[PDB]
Formats: sequence, C-alpha cells, structure tokens
Amino acid sequence: AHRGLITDRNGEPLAVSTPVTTLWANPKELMTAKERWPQLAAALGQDTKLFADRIEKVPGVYSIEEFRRFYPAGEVVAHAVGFTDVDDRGREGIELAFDEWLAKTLALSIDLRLQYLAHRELRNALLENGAKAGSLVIMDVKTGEILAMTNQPTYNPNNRRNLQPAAMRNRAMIDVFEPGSTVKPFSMSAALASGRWKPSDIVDVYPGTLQIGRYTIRDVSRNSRQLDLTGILIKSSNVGISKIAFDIGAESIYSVMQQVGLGQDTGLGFPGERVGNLPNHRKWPKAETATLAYGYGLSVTAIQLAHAYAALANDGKSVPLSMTRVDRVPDGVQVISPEVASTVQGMLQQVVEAQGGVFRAQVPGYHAAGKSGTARKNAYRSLFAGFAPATDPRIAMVVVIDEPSKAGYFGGLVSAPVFSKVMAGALRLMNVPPDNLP
Repeated sequence: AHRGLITDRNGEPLAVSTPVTTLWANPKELMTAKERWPQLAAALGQDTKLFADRIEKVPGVYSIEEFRRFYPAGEVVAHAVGFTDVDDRGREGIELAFDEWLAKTLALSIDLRLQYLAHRELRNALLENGAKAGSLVIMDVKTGEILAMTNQPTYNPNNRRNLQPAAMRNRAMIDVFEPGSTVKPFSMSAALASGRWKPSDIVDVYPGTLQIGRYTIRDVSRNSRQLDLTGILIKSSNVGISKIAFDIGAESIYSVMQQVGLGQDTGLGFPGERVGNLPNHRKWPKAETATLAYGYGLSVTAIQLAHAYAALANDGKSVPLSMTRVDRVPDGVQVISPEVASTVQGMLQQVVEAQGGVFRAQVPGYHAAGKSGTARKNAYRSLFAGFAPATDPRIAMVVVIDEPSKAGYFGGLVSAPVFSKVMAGALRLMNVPPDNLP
C-alpha cells in the first residue's frame, strides 16, 4: 500500500514512498527448475549452497511491488518527521503519530526554509561553544504552528548505521529541564495580576543573597540594591523574584504557570513527548515558593516553554499547539489578562534593549523581547526564550544549548546570539515588516 506524502507547510516533500520488490517464490514451482537456482543466486548476490538450503526469467520467481520511504531533507527534519521500518510502518515522529492517516497527503506546520536556518545556526553554536547537545523551537504566536523544531545531534534517516543513541533523541520534546530565569515573566504576570505590584515598584535585593533556614537563595549578578520589576528581569535577580513570591503567595504563581502550560500536556499526539512537572503543595514551604518563582522548582520541555512565551506574545491568549499546517485557526484561551501580558511584553523588550540588558539577543531591524536563563544540570544548559517584533509579535523562539564547555564567564548567555540570528532570519523569510526604525 502506497503511503501518503508528508510535506512541509509550502508543499516541500519530507517523506516520500519509493517502490521496492519482494521477489517471492513458492517452494514447489522453483523446485522444477533446480538448474536455474545457481543463476538466480548469482544475479541476486547470494551463496549457491545457502540459497539451495534456503529453498530446500526463472520459473516460479515472481515480483510483488512493495513500498519504502525516503526523506528528501534527511538530517535537517529527522526528529519531527521520524521514519518507517522495513515493513513501511511508522516507528518514530509524525510517521508514527499519523500512521493510520498515512497508511492521503499530510502538510506539516514546519517551514523548511526556517528549519534549514534553525538547524544551521544551532549546529554552528554547538561547535563554537563546544556544547554536547542543543534544541531550537520556532512557533507562530498567532496560529500555534511549530515552524521549526531542530535538535543537535541529529541523524540521517536515509542512512541508519553507526547511529549514536544521543542523535536519536527528540530533545525539544523529550528533554525535561528546570527553566530557571526564563519563567520569571510568569512569576511577574502573577505579581501584576495580584493587585499588589506595579513595574515601577522597588525590591531591595542587596547583597544578592537571601537566607531561608539552611538554604541560601543566590543571584548570579550581585551588583544591586534596589531594583524595579524590569531590573529584577534584566539582572535575573532570584532574590528579587523570591521576595515578590513571598508577598503574593506560591498559589498565584502556580496558577499562571499551569494556565500557560508549564509541566502540562501540550495536546500534541506526538510520540515520546514529555510533560515534565509543575509541583503543587497544600501548604507551600518558603524555599519552594522561592524556587518555583525563579524556575528551579519545576521542570518543562523546550516546546512547553515556547508555547508559554507564545501565549505571552499573543496578548495572553493561548492558541493550541500544532505540528500540522493550520488552515482554520482554533479560538484560543485567554490565560493571562491582556493588560498584564502587554505590560510583561514591554518589560521583556526592556530586558533585551535597556542598558545592561541582553544586548546579544537584539535583532537587527526589529524590536525583540526575551529572557535568558541557565539550567544547572559543573554542567548546565544555556537558555533563551523570546518573541518578536515586540510591537505586533509574530514568532516565539526557545534556544537550548546543553553543556557549552568552551564558555567561560557569561556562559549562561551563549543562547542569546543564536536567538538574534535565527529571529532576524525567520522574520525576513516571513516578510515581517520592521517595527524598530529610528
């Protein structure tokens, strides 16, 4: 049976059926032309005796047209597309998730142009920083479509030999990690929604440490005393966000993170896909309120993180995630009030653009918003999550760089230049008009 074509969103082929032949034979018609057996084996490329024992233009040898898959883009979309086995059955990715449907053309949400850009830049960043692995997710904030999803290391699905187990993992969907400072905008959304905090309110975070029993909350950058809420985000102050969290209570923060999908089911029927964990306590301990607020008290995937930022970018409205091309966009759910989402967007723009901010995440020609983070796995993950253009957001992106060995001090900000280059390239390919012109 001829398997359905898989294409990218523009009709580019990603998985195609090619005809193969099971040269079958009954052990009774062949047995009438034994003198022809050696000649068969010689053309077939098998040993005479092995073939003769196996049986025990040739009579009894007939063709049966069978099918097999090939992947025109190879390693570039290996994890999203996946592959079929010898018997042409979906064994990984979309091939497995849409197996019944395929065994009818299926258009993915992936834009192969953005996929080649993301793959290349993620690969270059891994080589420059001496990193072990990486992942990069690009989402259309208006449609919920996954426009690019790349993982490094990757494999060639057309050449499945000497494969390393590391290359097979769909990291963007299966690797669970603590998002760290990238979840502070959700902690800020709870603070703003509480009615107790405004962006201009000040928190005293000096000396960049805060003692809670035998536990010590520490900021990475410790040159601060009074910080407003934008400053807490710019400086990644774990101390500052913990004090806000003690004032608003962990329950308000847990609700926002739950609503944006952190540690929750994305709704995608993608095989292997992880959920991570968003803890919930009857009575929250002081240290867990703080660790939740600064991103160490939960575990998420890169897809959930991009999805959460896509909701923030889309004025607090969450559009369901999709791995297939979206023609009719679903209604979406208001997860953060639009006024709060709008204020948090403004602060995240300042994180990238303000003096002392993440300047390497700046996108030439556009206003961009985002937040960097480190995930302490010594070993760590460098993270960057953001969206652009900040005035009418179109794309949300998450960059994950695992164990950058060549990064010294400022190692945690290794993901920010990748976001800049991939965001600039994606917006230009998408013909997005610049919103930052002097």
